[PDB]
Amino acid sequence: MYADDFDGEIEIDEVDSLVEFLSRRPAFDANNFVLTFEESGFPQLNIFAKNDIAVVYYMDIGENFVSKGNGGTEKFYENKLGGEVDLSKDCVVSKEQMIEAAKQFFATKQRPEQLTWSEL
Amino acid sequence: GSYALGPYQISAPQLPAYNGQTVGTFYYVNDAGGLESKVFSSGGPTPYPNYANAGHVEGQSALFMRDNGISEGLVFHNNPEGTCGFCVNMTETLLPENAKMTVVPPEGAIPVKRGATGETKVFTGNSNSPKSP
Ligand SMILES: [Zn+2]
Repeated sequence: MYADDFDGEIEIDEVDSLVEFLSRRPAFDANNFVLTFEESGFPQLNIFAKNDIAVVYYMDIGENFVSKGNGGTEKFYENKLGGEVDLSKDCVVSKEQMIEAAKQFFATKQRPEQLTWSEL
Repeated sequence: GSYALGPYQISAPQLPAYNGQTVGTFYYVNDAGGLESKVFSSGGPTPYPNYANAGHVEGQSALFMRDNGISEGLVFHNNPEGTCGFCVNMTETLLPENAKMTVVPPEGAIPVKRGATGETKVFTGNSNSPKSP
Protein backbone atom coordinates (compact mmCIF):
# COMPACT_ATOMS: atom_id res chain seq x y z
CA MET A 1 0.00 0.00 0.00
CA TYR A 2 1.29 3.49 -0.74
CA ALA A 3 1.90 5.63 2.33
CA ASP A 4 2.93 9.30 2.05
CA ASP A 5 4.00 11.59 4.90
CA PHE A 6 6.11 14.76 5.40
CA ASP A 7 9.26 12.88 4.27
CA GLY A 8 8.07 11.10 1.14
CA GLU A 9 6.62 7.79 0.09
CA ILE A 10 7.19 4.28 1.35
CA GLU A 11 5.28 1.08 0.66
CA ILE A 12 3.59 -0.65 3.61
CA ASP A 13 3.03 -4.40 3.59
CA GLU A 14 1.51 -5.17 7.00
CA VAL A 15 -0.35 -3.50 9.83
CA ASP A 16 2.54 -3.27 12.31
CA SER A 17 4.66 -1.16 9.93
CA LEU A 18 1.59 0.99 9.28
CA VAL A 19 1.06 1.62 13.02
CA GLU A 20 4.72 2.55 13.47
CA PHE A 21 4.53 4.79 10.40
CA LEU A 22 1.46 6.70 11.66
CA SER A 23 3.38 7.48 14.84
CA ARG A 24 6.00 9.49 12.93
CA ARG A 25 5.98 13.24 13.70
CA PRO A 26 8.88 14.66 11.62
CA ALA A 27 8.28 18.37 12.23
CA PHE A 28 6.11 20.67 14.35
CA ASP A 29 5.14 17.53 16.28
CA ALA A 30 2.88 16.93 13.26
CA ASN A 31 2.40 14.95 10.06
CA ASN A 32 0.16 14.72 6.99
CA PHE A 33 -0.45 11.14 5.81
CA VAL A 34 -1.87 9.89 2.52
CA LEU A 35 -2.76 6.18 2.44
CA THR A 36 -3.82 4.69 -0.89
CA PHE A 37 -3.76 1.47 -2.83
CA GLU A 38 -4.24 3.11 -6.23
CA GLU A 39 -1.57 4.74 -8.35
CA SER A 40 -4.04 7.60 -9.01
CA GLY A 41 -4.44 8.23 -5.26
CA PHE A 42 -8.19 7.49 -5.21
CA PRO A 43 -9.54 6.09 -2.88
CA GLN A 44 -7.33 7.62 -0.22
CA LEU A 45 -7.34 8.24 3.48
CA ASN A 46 -5.81 11.62 4.13
CA ILE A 47 -4.84 12.27 7.75
CA PHE A 48 -3.68 15.42 9.50
CA ALA A 49 -2.00 14.69 12.83
CA LYS A 50 -0.68 16.93 15.60
CA ASN A 51 0.14 16.05 19.28
CA ASP A 52 -2.31 13.23 20.18
CA ILE A 53 -5.06 14.55 17.84
CA ALA A 54 -6.01 14.18 14.19
CA VAL A 55 -8.46 14.96 11.38
CA VAL A 56 -9.25 12.14 8.89
CA TYR A 57 -10.52 12.52 5.32
CA TYR A 58 -11.65 9.73 3.03
CA MET A 59 -11.71 10.62 -0.66
CA ASP A 60 -12.86 8.92 -3.80
CA ILE A 61 -14.09 10.09 -7.20
CA GLY A 62 -17.32 11.92 -6.37
CA GLU A 63 -16.88 11.14 -2.66
CA ASN A 64 -15.57 13.42 0.11
CA PHE A 65 -15.82 12.55 3.82
CA VAL A 66 -14.33 13.98 7.02
CA SER A 67 -14.13 12.57 10.53
CA LYS A 68 -16.71 13.83 13.03
CA GLY A 69 -15.47 14.28 16.59
CA ASN A 70 -17.43 16.28 19.18
CA GLY A 71 -16.42 24.55 17.72
CA GLY A 72 -13.72 26.80 16.28
CA THR A 73 -10.70 25.77 14.26
CA GLU A 74 -7.50 23.84 14.93
CA LYS A 75 -4.25 24.43 13.12
CA PHE A 76 -2.53 21.50 11.40
CA TYR A 77 0.55 21.38 9.14
CA GLU A 78 0.63 20.17 5.54
CA ASN A 79 4.37 19.93 5.01
CA LYS A 80 7.73 19.93 6.72
CA LEU A 81 8.53 23.59 6.01
CA GLY A 82 5.48 24.66 8.04
CA GLY A 83 2.66 25.29 5.59
CA GLU A 84 -0.37 25.56 7.87
CA VAL A 85 -4.04 24.74 7.51
CA ASP A 86 -7.03 25.60 9.75
CA LEU A 87 -9.42 22.67 10.24
CA SER A 88 -12.74 22.34 12.04
CA LYS A 89 -12.55 21.41 15.72
CA ASP A 90 -15.78 19.46 14.95
CA CYS A 91 -13.63 17.04 12.95
CA VAL A 92 -10.75 16.53 15.39
CA VAL A 93 -10.58 12.93 16.47
CA SER A 94 -8.27 11.13 18.86
CA LYS A 95 -4.90 9.89 17.58
CA GLU A 96 -5.94 6.37 18.59
CA GLN A 97 -9.28 6.57 16.76
CA MET A 98 -7.32 7.55 13.66
CA ILE A 99 -5.04 4.45 13.91
CA GLU A 100 -8.09 2.15 14.09
CA ALA A 101 -9.50 3.89 11.00
CA ALA A 102 -6.23 3.50 9.12
CA LYS A 103 -6.14 -0.19 10.13
CA GLN A 104 -9.62 -0.77 8.69
CA PHE A 105 -8.73 1.03 5.43
CA PHE A 106 -5.59 -1.08 5.10
CA ALA A 107 -7.57 -4.29 5.45
CA THR A 108 -10.59 -3.26 3.40
CA LYS A 109 -9.40 -0.64 0.86
CA GLN A 110 -12.70 1.12 1.63
CA ARG A 111 -14.08 3.81 3.92
CA PRO A 112 -13.42 2.80 7.55
CA GLU A 113 -16.50 1.96 9.57
CA GLN A 114 -14.91 3.03 12.91
CA LEU A 115 -15.18 6.80 12.68
CA THR A 116 -18.30 8.88 12.40
CA TRP A 117 -18.29 10.68 9.03
CA SER A 118 -19.78 13.83 7.60
CA GLU A 119 -20.14 13.92 3.82
CA LEU A 120 -18.82 17.00 2.01
CA GLY B 1 2.90 28.85 -22.10
CA SER B 2 -0.05 31.26 -22.11
CA TYR B 3 -3.63 30.36 -21.17
CA ALA B 4 -6.94 31.66 -22.50
CA LEU B 5 -9.24 33.53 -20.11
CA GLY B 6 -12.15 34.81 -22.13
CA PRO B 7 -10.56 37.20 -24.62
CA TYR B 8 -7.22 37.50 -22.82
CA GLN B 9 -4.02 35.48 -23.19
CA ILE B 10 -2.22 35.14 -19.85
CA SER B 11 1.00 33.36 -18.89
CA ALA B 12 2.47 32.80 -15.45
CA PRO B 13 3.29 35.93 -13.42
CA GLN B 14 6.42 36.07 -11.33
CA LEU B 15 5.68 34.54 -7.93
CA PRO B 16 7.64 34.31 -4.67
CA ALA B 17 9.94 31.33 -4.29
CA TYR B 18 8.13 28.56 -2.49
CA ASN B 19 8.83 28.30 1.23
CA GLY B 20 6.05 25.99 2.49
CA GLN B 21 3.19 28.44 2.12
CA THR B 22 1.70 28.41 -1.37
CA VAL B 23 1.24 31.77 -3.12
CA GLY B 24 -0.70 32.46 -6.28
CA THR B 25 -2.27 34.99 -8.62
CA PHE B 26 -5.93 34.53 -9.60
CA TYR B 27 -7.12 36.13 -12.88
CA TYR B 28 -10.78 36.62 -13.84
CA VAL B 29 -13.06 38.73 -16.04
CA ASN B 30 -15.45 41.18 -14.49
CA ASP B 31 -18.95 42.03 -15.69
CA ALA B 32 -17.65 44.81 -17.99
CA GLY B 33 -15.38 42.25 -19.62
CA GLY B 34 -12.29 43.68 -17.87
CA LEU B 35 -9.29 41.75 -16.56
CA GLU B 36 -8.81 41.58 -12.78
CA SER B 37 -6.41 39.82 -10.47
CA LYS B 38 -6.08 38.91 -6.80
CA VAL B 39 -3.10 37.51 -4.89
CA PHE B 40 -3.88 34.65 -2.51
CA SER B 41 -1.64 32.78 -0.09
CA SER B 42 -2.39 29.57 1.76
CA GLY B 43 -2.77 29.21 5.53
CA GLY B 44 -5.52 31.63 6.46
CA PRO B 45 -8.79 31.26 8.26
CA THR B 46 -11.69 30.39 5.99
CA PRO B 47 -15.49 30.20 6.10
CA TYR B 48 -15.35 26.41 5.35
CA PRO B 49 -12.56 24.98 7.51
CA ASN B 50 -14.14 21.50 7.23
CA TYR B 51 -12.78 21.48 3.61
CA ALA B 52 -8.98 21.08 3.79
CA ASN B 53 -8.64 23.00 0.50
CA ALA B 54 -10.81 26.03 1.30
CA GLY B 55 -7.80 28.04 2.53
CA HIS B 56 -5.61 26.99 -0.34
CA VAL B 57 -4.87 29.37 -3.18
CA GLU B 58 -7.18 27.47 -5.55
CA GLY B 59 -9.85 27.15 -2.88
CA GLN B 60 -9.96 30.89 -2.16
CA SER B 61 -10.08 31.41 -5.90
CA ALA B 62 -13.12 29.09 -6.08
CA LEU B 63 -14.94 30.68 -3.12
CA PHE B 64 -14.28 34.15 -4.55
CA MET B 65 -15.97 33.04 -7.79
CA ARG B 66 -18.94 31.71 -5.81
CA ASP B 67 -19.33 34.95 -3.83
CA ASN B 68 -19.04 37.24 -6.86
CA GLY B 69 -20.91 35.30 -9.55
CA ILE B 70 -17.77 34.80 -11.62
CA SER B 71 -17.94 32.08 -14.25
CA GLU B 72 -14.42 31.80 -15.66
CA GLY B 73 -11.10 32.04 -13.82
CA LEU B 74 -7.45 31.13 -14.14
CA VAL B 75 -4.99 30.61 -11.24
CA PHE B 76 -1.18 30.29 -11.17
CA HIS B 77 0.44 28.98 -7.97
CA ASN B 78 4.05 28.36 -6.93
CA ASN B 79 3.91 24.98 -5.23
CA PRO B 80 6.60 22.73 -6.76
CA GLU B 81 4.79 19.60 -5.63
CA GLY B 82 1.83 20.52 -7.78
CA THR B 83 -1.90 20.85 -7.12
CA CYS B 84 -2.84 18.71 -4.15
CA GLY B 85 -5.34 15.85 -4.03
CA PHE B 86 -7.74 17.77 -1.79
CA CYS B 87 -8.04 20.37 -4.57
CA VAL B 88 -8.27 17.82 -7.37
CA ASN B 89 -11.23 16.18 -5.58
CA MET B 90 -13.02 19.06 -3.79
CA THR B 91 -12.56 22.09 -6.06
CA GLU B 92 -15.67 21.46 -8.13
CA THR B 93 -17.71 21.49 -4.92
CA LEU B 94 -16.49 24.90 -3.85
CA LEU B 95 -17.03 26.20 -7.40
CA PRO B 96 -20.54 27.44 -8.23
CA GLU B 97 -22.29 25.22 -10.74
CA ASN B 98 -20.77 25.20 -14.26
CA ALA B 99 -18.08 27.78 -13.42
CA LYS B 100 -14.77 26.98 -15.07
CA MET B 101 -11.43 27.42 -13.33
CA THR B 102 -7.99 26.47 -14.68
CA VAL B 103 -5.23 25.77 -12.10
CA VAL B 104 -1.64 25.98 -13.33
CA PRO B 105 1.17 24.69 -11.10
CA PRO B 106 4.73 25.86 -11.73
CA GLU B 107 6.55 24.36 -14.69
CA GLY B 108 8.23 21.08 -13.76
CA ALA B 109 6.08 20.57 -10.70
CA ILE B 110 6.52 17.03 -9.40
CA PRO B 111 3.86 15.71 -6.99
CA VAL B 112 4.96 13.78 -3.91
CA LYS B 113 1.56 12.79 -2.46
CA ARG B 114 -0.73 10.44 -4.39
CA GLY B 115 -3.76 12.14 -5.85
CA ALA B 116 -1.78 15.32 -6.39
CA THR B 117 -1.10 16.50 -9.93
CA GLY B 118 1.79 18.31 -11.59
CA GLU B 119 -0.30 19.11 -14.70
CA THR B 120 -2.69 21.96 -15.46
CA LYS B 121 -6.24 21.10 -14.40
CA VAL B 122 -9.52 22.52 -15.69
CA PHE B 123 -12.24 22.24 -13.06
CA THR B 124 -15.84 22.95 -13.93
CA GLY B 125 -18.10 23.48 -10.93
CA ASN B 126 -20.72 20.87 -10.08
CA SER B 127 -24.12 21.35 -8.51
CA ASN B 128 -23.29 20.77 -4.86
CA SER B 129 -22.22 23.50 -2.44
CA PRO B 130 -19.98 23.53 0.64
CA LYS B 131 -21.60 22.23 3.80
CA SER B 132 -21.28 24.66 6.73
CA PRO B 133 -19.16 23.54 9.73
ZN1 LIG C 1 -4.51 22.31 -2.64
